[PDB]
Amino acid sequence: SMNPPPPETSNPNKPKRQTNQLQYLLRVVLKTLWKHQFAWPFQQPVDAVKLNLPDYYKIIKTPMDMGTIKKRLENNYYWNAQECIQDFNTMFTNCYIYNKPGDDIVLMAEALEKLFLQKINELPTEE
Amino acid sequence: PNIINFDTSLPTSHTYLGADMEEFHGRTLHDDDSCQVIPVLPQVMMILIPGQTLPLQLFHPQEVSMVRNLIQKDRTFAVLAYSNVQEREAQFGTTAEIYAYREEQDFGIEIVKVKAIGRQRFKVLELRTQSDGIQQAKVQILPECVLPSTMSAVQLESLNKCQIFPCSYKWWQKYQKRKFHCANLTSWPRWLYSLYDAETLMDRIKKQLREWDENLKDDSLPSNPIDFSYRVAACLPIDDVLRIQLLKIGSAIQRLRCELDIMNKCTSLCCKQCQETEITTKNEIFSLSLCGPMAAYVNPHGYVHETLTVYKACNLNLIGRPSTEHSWFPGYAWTVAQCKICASHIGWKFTATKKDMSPQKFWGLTRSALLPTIP
Amino acid sequence: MSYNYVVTAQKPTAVNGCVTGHFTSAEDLNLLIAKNTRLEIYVVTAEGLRPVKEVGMYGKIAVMELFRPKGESKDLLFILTAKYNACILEYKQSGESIDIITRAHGNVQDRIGRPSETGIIGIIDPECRMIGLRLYDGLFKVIPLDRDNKELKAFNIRLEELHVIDVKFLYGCQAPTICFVYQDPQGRHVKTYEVSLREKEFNKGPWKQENVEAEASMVIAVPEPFGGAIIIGQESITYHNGDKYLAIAPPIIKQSTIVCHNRVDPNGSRYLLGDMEGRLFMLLLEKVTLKDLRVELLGETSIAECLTYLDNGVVFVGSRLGDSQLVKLNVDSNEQGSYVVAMETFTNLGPIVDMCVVDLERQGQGQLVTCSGAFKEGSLRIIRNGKLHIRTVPLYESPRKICYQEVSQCFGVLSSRIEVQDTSGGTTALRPSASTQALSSSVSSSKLAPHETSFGEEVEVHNLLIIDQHTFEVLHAHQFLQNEYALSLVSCKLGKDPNTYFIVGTAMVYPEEAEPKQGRIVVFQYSDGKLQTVAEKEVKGAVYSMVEFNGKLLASINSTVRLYEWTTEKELRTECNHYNNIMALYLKTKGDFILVGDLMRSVLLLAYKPMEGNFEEIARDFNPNWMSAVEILDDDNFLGAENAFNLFVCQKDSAATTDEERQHLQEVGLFHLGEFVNVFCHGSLVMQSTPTQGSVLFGTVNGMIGLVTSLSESWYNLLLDMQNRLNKVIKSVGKIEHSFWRSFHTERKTEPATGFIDGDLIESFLDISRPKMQEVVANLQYDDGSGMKREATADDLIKVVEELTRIH
Ligand SMILES: [Zn+2]
Repeated sequence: SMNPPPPETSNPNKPKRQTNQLQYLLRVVLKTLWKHQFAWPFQQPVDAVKLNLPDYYKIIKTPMDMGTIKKRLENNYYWNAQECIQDFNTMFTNCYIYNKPGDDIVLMAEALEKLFLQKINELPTEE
Repeated sequence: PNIINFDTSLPTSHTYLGADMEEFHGRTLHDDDSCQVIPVLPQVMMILIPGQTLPLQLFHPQEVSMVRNLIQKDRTFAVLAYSNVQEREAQFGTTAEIYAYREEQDFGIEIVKVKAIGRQRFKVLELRTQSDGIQQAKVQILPECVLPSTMSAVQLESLNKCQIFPCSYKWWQKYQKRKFHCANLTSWPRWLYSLYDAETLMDRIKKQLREWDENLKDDSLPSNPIDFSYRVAACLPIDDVLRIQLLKIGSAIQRLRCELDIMNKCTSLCCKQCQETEITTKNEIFSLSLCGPMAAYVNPHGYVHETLTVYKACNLNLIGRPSTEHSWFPGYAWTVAQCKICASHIGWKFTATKKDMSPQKFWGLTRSALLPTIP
Repeated sequence: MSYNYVVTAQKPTAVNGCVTGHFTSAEDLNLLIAKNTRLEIYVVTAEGLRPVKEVGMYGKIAVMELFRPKGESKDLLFILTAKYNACILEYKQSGESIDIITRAHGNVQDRIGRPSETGIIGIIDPECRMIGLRLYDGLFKVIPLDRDNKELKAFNIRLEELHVIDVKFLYGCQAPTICFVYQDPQGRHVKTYEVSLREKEFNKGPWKQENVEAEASMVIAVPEPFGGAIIIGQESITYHNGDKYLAIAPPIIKQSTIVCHNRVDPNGSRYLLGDMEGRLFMLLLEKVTLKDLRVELLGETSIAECLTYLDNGVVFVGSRLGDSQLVKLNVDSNEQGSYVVAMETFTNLGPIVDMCVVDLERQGQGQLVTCSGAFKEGSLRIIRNGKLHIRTVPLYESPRKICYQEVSQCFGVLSSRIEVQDTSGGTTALRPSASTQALSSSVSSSKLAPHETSFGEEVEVHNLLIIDQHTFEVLHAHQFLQNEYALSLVSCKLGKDPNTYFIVGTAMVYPEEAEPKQGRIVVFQYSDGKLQTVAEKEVKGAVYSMVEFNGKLLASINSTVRLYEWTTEKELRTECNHYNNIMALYLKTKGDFILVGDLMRSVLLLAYKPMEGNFEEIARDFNPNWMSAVEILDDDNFLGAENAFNLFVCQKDSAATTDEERQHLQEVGLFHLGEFVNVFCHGSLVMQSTPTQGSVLFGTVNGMIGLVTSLSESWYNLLLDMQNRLNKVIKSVGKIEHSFWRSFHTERKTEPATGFIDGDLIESFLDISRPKMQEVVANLQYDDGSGMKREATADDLIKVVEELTRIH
């Protein structure tokens, strides 16, 4: 059917703090995966109306994309780094579930996940 | 129209494919009619023409392994010309020699960007897919039918000493009258054999090309009729079946004749999905690249689009904001262009970044979405 | 699968070379003439010529020069063929048995090399030290002339000058030296090279490279005591010899370019020169060294292909465009101001461009009316057998097409003449021809040009000539429109109209328009001595061909084939069309089958559907090669002539097996003829229980005329075995393989002759001796007509060959 609303990026009732891990995830991880050339299918939520995939959101119960993660990092929505890591891994898992192993988008997602996991071991601790 | 200060060399280098590639200066050429066993690429759906630059981006591990194998061997793969694109039918094709490669690390997955060039036409004898998934092709090279001057069969032995020759329209009439004199001995006149003279056809194509490409015919265009015919065929915006018909042609004379027929007949370019929606005309075509107005380029997805550059276009909606990421013409921002009726993807609108550039804006239409049309 | 039989009914009469020397005896003066695939030797007497020998080689004579190395008693003859078969022959006579023996032979064709634009150039050093061959660009082949070189082995030398125009061996040098003219981005120059036999290389010549005239073409080696070289172009005749540099520029040669030359005096004092239009000039050298050059106009001969000075002032002029001439050169000119008087004329049928067959005199006795010659040497030729009686009707303008109309007792002939721009405005002819000396001449009326004219340039004017069949007077000469080219011509009755018409197709040709987009189809009627335009129809292209099609008009217009009906209002009405991939040049028919042909051998067989009212594609073949003429043999066979003087036959399969293979024309017949066929047409010259079925005559460029006819399977096999057995016993002139001669030879591919019986070889069985007949017939038994194997004696095959000779 039709499109669902995107995940909320801001919440005035939520506190705003800038920890070391979150500012690292913003200035390094997200920036690196952003200027990557395989990032174009993940810079925005899945437009299931245009791509004509009525069964995407039926299968993917929890959507996520890199644009939502960026808008959540910029608005200090994250409290700890675990939520951002979970958002990244949820995006990867949503991409893996719907498509068939061996498609182009699956290999691009595997590439992005490999780069993310090789940029996530260099995690600095809170100041 | 206007003028240009863009430098037409950057489009041919494909600078968007990472840093400086590992260029090779060698070249391998098989014998005519000689059979070869060549590997085929799976994702390539293009009808390749000899001399046409072909960039490719491959990320599949199987594709990268095959690319390594070819880099270590003779660096030649087979590009099939599909008559029915869906069922993987292939009767003709063209080989491609790799002349640059670049595997990129500090990158998500292992990916290789390769610049190759079409080499030799061929007929597809046998297609067999291996247990690996990659498919090999047993292939016969098709030769170039270089027919001699038609007057050599009827030349007078006395006039043999006159067959070399030391306002342009009078020189060509002198040429026609002096070279094709012996035509009086046949059943046909001189102007008829002037239609089957490779030099006259090449001059008429040069006239029709000075409309688009402002570069002189001194250095840019080759002198050999076969190379000239293939260079012209590389930048002829036509649909796929016409390109296959042109590729079937062996005699370069027939190739040049059919190309002149196309250039004189087809004037409008419409949407291939609409059939009745004019997009542009032959007049607005101009050459921003050295290889011509229409050249092959590759996107980040790895797809190949034959972009034809035009100055003006009609009936096109513009979707999205301009962007400079992975732009095939540096210093220009692309914007997706759709048909105003069927909304099919027609091409991109390239606007200049710096305000002192020229031209400030042009269009690049993909050949696969265009259809030639005569009134 | 072809089963065909081709024979030469008239030998090539065109002259492509002539020399004078001492070939038969040291005291006799011999004149040698080359007629493509024929060699004619004569002895020069006080009266004229005495025929001594005529031989037939298995190759087109490209180079023919006489020479005598120090040691022999008389001259030897060097010959090269188009297939690069080289040989050196001697004359041998013992009583009445003459036999041309082969002193040396061999093939000189390189493995790799692009044939040059100036063609084959063969020269001989005066002291007989080597033979220089110029075949490919940038490669000079040398054949040393030692006594041990009977293979004719050779070696190539590298040329830094790629575009060579002409070259000659210079007289008076210690080492063999060549002097040639070449071109480069700077211009045209002349240069000299010394050929070394010890190093197999080139050395700097006796005099350096000079810049010459922009159109410098011919080179003449001047013998002693002068030496040096004369360079002739379009505007200047210069001379170089070391320090000696002498240049003249007489205006009398500017009107036409000189093409051929010949030496008169042995020491090199006088020379004859022939130009394109047919004029003959005299170049005099004034004496130890040269003083000045002088050019005088001797007079008008036939359009000379070659010239040779005999003796006592007699000169032979070999012309491929016109008749061969023997002329006299008087000391005093005649009344009109010309030093030339014609002594004798030999017929020349080349070039034949179209022809037809008529029952003129007797009914059943066929006679051949052909268009021959070009420019002032054009003519009609009426040929009938009695060897062959040939009547000539001169036209002095170029004929192109011809057809016969019975009810009018006359012929229609398309013709073309050349005119030049008038000083005021308009055109003026060069000579009064048939179109300007007719009993009545009309011009057509327009029914539909920027940058007009130029400073006195040539233009073609086309006419349709109605010519009586009894008297051959130019009865009418209808001139066509300006810038209009006439292509096809047909005489036929159409529809329910009892009147017989002359139909002409024309194209509007302009300089800017390469492809003619405008043309006409005109229909005339002739009666009571006047021609009126009955019907006109405009078309959007060139009308390349027209055919009578069961009462309708089948016309080709560029890439279209159209059918026209003849209405009750006497108009041309379109019934159906067919739009091809190629442009329809050749059009033929049989019944409902239609054959369409392109210049590049693209063949298309179509069929008219009477119940549908449209055309349908039956078959098609595409194989790139320059064509020249096509013909339908029967329901399934289609004959054609292509590049390199070759004939071929294609077949279709009516029933066949598969939808894909039914649309293919197999290449079943191939043959190398040696002649460029220009016209095929059904007919027979013999009075009408015969092994052959069908009869198609064909005309050629070199004046040769031939006949093709189909055969049966058993007769074809028997004649092929006869050909093999006759090749194994007959001695070839120059020792050239018969199969190599008849092999379909292009520069790209070579294949044997299949589906063809060379009628000349089968005919030559009657000339040999009876022991050789018993040699050939020995252990035959290839008769597969009854079903088993029947034997064959000598008399059987004698009668068979006699009946095979009784068809032409
Ligand atoms: Zn559209």
